[PDB]
Amino acid sequence: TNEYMDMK
Amino acid sequence: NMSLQNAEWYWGDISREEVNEKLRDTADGTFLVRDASTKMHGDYTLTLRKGGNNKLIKIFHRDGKYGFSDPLTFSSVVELINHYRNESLAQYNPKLDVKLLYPVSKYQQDQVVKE
Repeated sequence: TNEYMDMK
Repeated sequence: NMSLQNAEWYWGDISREEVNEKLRDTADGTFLVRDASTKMHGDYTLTLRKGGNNKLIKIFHRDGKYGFSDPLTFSSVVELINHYRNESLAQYNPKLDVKLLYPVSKYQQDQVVKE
């Protein structure tokens, strides 16, 4: 799967 | 310092679907950078392999600076990537205790043999 990471 | 466009791991304008295929069955720490799907929330998308899945990370460019979040303190995408080859991404997100280990290179071409 692809997951967009919260980098904040 | 080298330009983004010649960086082996920069693939420019390829799709999220193409990256999936490039990262299929790869080891943790395998990565490449492409242009963002859309335009209004980050210029580039770093995709890395972790736990058999793909982690997508926006790279921002504002006011002559680059980074993953404010404050942006890197001078180029190359400098940012190079920094995290030897430094874990954990300081941004607990799920990313991993380094940028193995670039998917656009120069690394394998030859299918014809008899």
